[PDB]
Amino acid sequence: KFTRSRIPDKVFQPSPEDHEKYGGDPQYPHKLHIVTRIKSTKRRPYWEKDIIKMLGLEKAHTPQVHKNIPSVNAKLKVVKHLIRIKPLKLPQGLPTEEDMANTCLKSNGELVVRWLLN
Amino acid sequence: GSKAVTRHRRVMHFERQKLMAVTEYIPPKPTINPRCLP
Amino acid sequence: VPKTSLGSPPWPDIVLPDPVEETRHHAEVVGQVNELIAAGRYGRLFAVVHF
Amino acid sequence: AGSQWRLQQGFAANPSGYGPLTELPDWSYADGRPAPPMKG
Amino acid sequence: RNRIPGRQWIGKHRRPRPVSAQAKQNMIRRLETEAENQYWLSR
Amino acid sequence: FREVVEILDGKTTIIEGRITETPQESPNPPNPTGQCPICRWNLKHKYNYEDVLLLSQFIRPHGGMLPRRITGLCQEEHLKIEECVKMAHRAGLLPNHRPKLPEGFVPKSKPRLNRYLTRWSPRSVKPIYNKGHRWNKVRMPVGSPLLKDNVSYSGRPLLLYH
Amino acid sequence: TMMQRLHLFPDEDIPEDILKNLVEELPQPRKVPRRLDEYTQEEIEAFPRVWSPPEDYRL
Amino acid sequence: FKTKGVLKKRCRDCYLVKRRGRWFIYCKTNPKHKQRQM
Amino acid sequence: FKTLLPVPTFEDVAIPEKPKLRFVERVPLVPKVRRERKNLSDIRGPSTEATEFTEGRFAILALGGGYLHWGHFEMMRLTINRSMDPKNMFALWRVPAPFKPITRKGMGQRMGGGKGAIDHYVTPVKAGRLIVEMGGRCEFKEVQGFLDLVAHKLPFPAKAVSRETLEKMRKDQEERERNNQNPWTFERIATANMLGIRKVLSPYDLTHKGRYWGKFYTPERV
RNA sequence: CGAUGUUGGAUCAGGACACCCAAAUGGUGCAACCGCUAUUAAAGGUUCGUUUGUUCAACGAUUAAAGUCCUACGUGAUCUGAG
RNA sequence: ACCAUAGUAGGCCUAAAAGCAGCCAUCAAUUGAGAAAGCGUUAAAGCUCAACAAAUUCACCAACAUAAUCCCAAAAACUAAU
Ligand SMILES: [Mg+2]
Ligand SMILES: [Mg+2]
Ligand SMILES: [Mg+2]
Ligand SMILES: [Mg+2]
Ligand SMILES: [Mg+2]
Ligand SMILES: [Mg+2]
Ligand SMILES: [Mg+2]
Ligand SMILES: [Mg+2]
Ligand SMILES: [Mg+2]
Ligand SMILES: [Mg+2]
Ligand SMILES: [Mg+2]
Ligand SMILES: [Mg+2]
Ligand SMILES: [Mg+2]
Ligand SMILES: [Mg+2]
Ligand SMILES: [Mg+2]
Ligand SMILES: [Mg+2]
Ligand SMILES: [Mg+2]
Ligand SMILES: [Mg+2]
Ligand SMILES: [Mg+2]
Ligand SMILES: [Mg+2]
Ligand SMILES: [Zn+2]
Ligand SMILES: [Zn+2]
Repeated sequence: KFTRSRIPDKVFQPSPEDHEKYGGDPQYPHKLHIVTRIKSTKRRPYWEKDIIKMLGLEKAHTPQVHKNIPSVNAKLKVVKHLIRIKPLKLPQGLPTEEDMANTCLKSNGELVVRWLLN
Repeated sequence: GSKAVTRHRRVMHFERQKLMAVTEYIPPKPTINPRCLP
Repeated sequence: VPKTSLGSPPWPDIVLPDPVEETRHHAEVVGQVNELIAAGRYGRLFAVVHF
Repeated sequence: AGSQWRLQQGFAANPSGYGPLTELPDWSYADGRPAPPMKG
Repeated sequence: RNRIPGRQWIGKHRRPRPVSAQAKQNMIRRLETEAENQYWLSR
Repeated sequence: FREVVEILDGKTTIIEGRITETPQESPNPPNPTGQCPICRWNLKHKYNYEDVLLLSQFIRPHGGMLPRRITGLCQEEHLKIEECVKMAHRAGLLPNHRPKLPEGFVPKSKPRLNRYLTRWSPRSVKPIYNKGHRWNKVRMPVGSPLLKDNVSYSGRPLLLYH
Repeated sequence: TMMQRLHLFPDEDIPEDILKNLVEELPQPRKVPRRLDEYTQEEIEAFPRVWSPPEDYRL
Repeated sequence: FKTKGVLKKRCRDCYLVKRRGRWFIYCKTNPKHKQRQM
Repeated sequence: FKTLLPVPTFEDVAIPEKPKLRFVERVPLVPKVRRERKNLSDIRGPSTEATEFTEGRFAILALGGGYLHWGHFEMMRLTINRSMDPKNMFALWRVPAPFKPITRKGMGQRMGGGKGAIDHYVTPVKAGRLIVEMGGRCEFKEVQGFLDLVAHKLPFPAKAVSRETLEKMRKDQEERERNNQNPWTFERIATANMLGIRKVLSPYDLTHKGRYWGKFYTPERV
């Protein structure tokens, strides 16, 4: 019988070289996930379909911002084979209320606050 | 529908064949052949 | 030096000009084009435009 | 094509993504006054 | 001359269709993407 | 090089050995530390059937191969060079390394068909009348499998069966 | 229709009515390898001798 | 000649030779030992 | 002129009484009246029992799964008895007598109607399980020579191995699996559920690690 | 199952070789003839009668041979109806 | 490739068991040869292996036919391919 797959905790134990390979900070974990649905939910289990629905990834190739908490990390682990996950980068910091209409999201994973100045 | 264990080698699914091909063993190949090496 | 079929790559070697000479040549070419534009010796112009 | 090169350089995988070919106004009045903004 | 008994992709004797280098590269790319995902889902 | 000379003079046979001058190796090899000749001249994964100047260095004047215990090559390169020499001989290279037969050169036969990268012998392969379907196809081998380790500047693998 | 426009000749014996129509000659897709006797002596001498045969051996 | 899938020498005077693309066990003392690999 | 080498001497080996193989019964003394379902788990997967030498120094190692019945038992027994040395060699079984019943139906019977009739009995053997273990004051060349025929005649593929040969092959397998170059491995992918491959794979694949497929075992697949 | 007409024969045969002859060979417990096996080769042939509806089957006379099959165990908008 | 001599027919049963239907011992001569690892005789005889003396490439297993209307895209081992 085909059922849900238990994922052992050993898989999510990062190696020292993984941080250098993927450009991650070994000390401070990132704050927000940018998730993009790559594959389709057809020919996939209904629980995976429901997870992708509750994660707000109905439209493929559209990034979505989520927290870095274990509550959503559990679902991200469940459907990790259908999404690409990147850390949100803020070179210019969090946009204020005066820059909400001038923000943009570059494909490299960073959020620019001042976009197209004049 | 065939049984789990058969005699005809039980030709696998295409995804399983791709997985086997990807996970095939790759021996370590040294840069210089040591036979004719000093 | 031994010369075999696979000893050398099967494509002619490419040599690029020096960066300073390339910059000087580009300056000369752009100056000539600007002079052509100023003199107005162009008859008809076509344009690829995104719209 | 050429999506990987654009991704490495930081541009969108598709040239229509947040590039100047789409963000800028594609037309304007001959007098110079701004054109109405685009729905997209 | 060479017949495939039964249906082409159902019976005990199926088509011997092999795996291609393009498929291998695609699977490797997907595996790398998922490995990066599970790295980011660690901390 | 040693040559055997036979002299017949009045029911008397004289068999003698004569030593001639032989060329020597070039003074400067790129990798003097290599034990093997090819492996020290850095021709490994470089030669092919097209390179006749290297294949002609150690072969008998009648097209025969030379012993490895006398040549000095590693086993893999010896086998590869034997295959390359066979391929060149079948393709028609080394025209001067055939035995001289005054009687046999007058009765000409059908013109020699041009060929290259021939793996098997021309007189031992039966034509494939079935040729196989798409899934099961009897592919035609071209080239020797021992040459699959050669450098590929384009990077594409060499099709050994087509 | 496009096959009727194709002309194939076993040898270099082409009628003049066809020869007068030729515009350009396409390069050969395969480089013809040289034979041993076709190599020049200067190139033969330039190519190094990889191995030194012993004097005692007989060929 | 006997056509077989596996060739083995039945005496010390049998020699194995590759001819016409096949393998042949040839014996001169005992002609009955002639074997041809199929 | 050639250099002499010391010949291995076997002084700590004692030949027990009745070194030849014991006769086995096609049907056990107590037949199984209740018909049993043909479980395939007794063949699928690696062998857990009879995986190590007990008293002998050579063995017949099975690289695949199968069923051994009275014909195979008689063949092995007769061959070993007629090709063994009773004074310097002894043999021992590692598989029990045929006990699992096999049901058969006569020709011309349509599908269904109930279970068939017990025809014969077989013994299930998994891959990696020894069949016959031999010992004595002999070398490895002759025992391998006269056991290769038995291994070939066995249904599943088999080899005539020794303690040294088994250790060598296990060490080579471990070395290959630890120096494998590609970072992607079947065990890692199956455990991590990469690409959602658990849909195509089987729950037993998590333990088989891609080395076992049905009754067939490939030692070269890491 | 708003029809795929069902055995044998008459006529016409197509094809495969896992060959009966005809052809080229090897080994033989092949001295010669009759023989026994093994390889390749399918352009051509593979009989006439009695009994049985018979396919098979048994018998008579021969032949170099009376080969095994597929073809809706070929062929009823060509035929025969004995079962 | 290179050659093969000595106690000796080692001792028992058997018409014969001389390395060889079988059982027990398995010593000892020449630097160098097993009461003999394969052929062979009714029994022998005789022919090979390993032992010295002559050199010393590598040398463990792995190869397997077929059906019927007519085979079945053609083709291509290197110009730079995540
Ligand atoms: Mg099922
Ligand atoms: Mg079908
Ligand atoms: Mg089918
Ligand atoms: Mg077997
Ligand atoms: Mg009907
Ligand atoms: Mg109808
Ligand atoms: Mg109708
Ligand atoms: Mg016909
Ligand atoms: Mg035939
Ligand atoms: Mg005949
Ligand atoms: Mg015919
Ligand atoms: Mg039928
Ligand atoms: Mg009919
Ligand atoms: Mg009819
Ligand atoms: Mg009618
Ligand atoms: Mg009809
Ligand atoms: Mg009637
Ligand atoms: Mg002595
Ligand atoms: Mg000797
Ligand atoms: Mg045959
Ligand atoms: Zn070498
Ligand atoms: Zn012989």
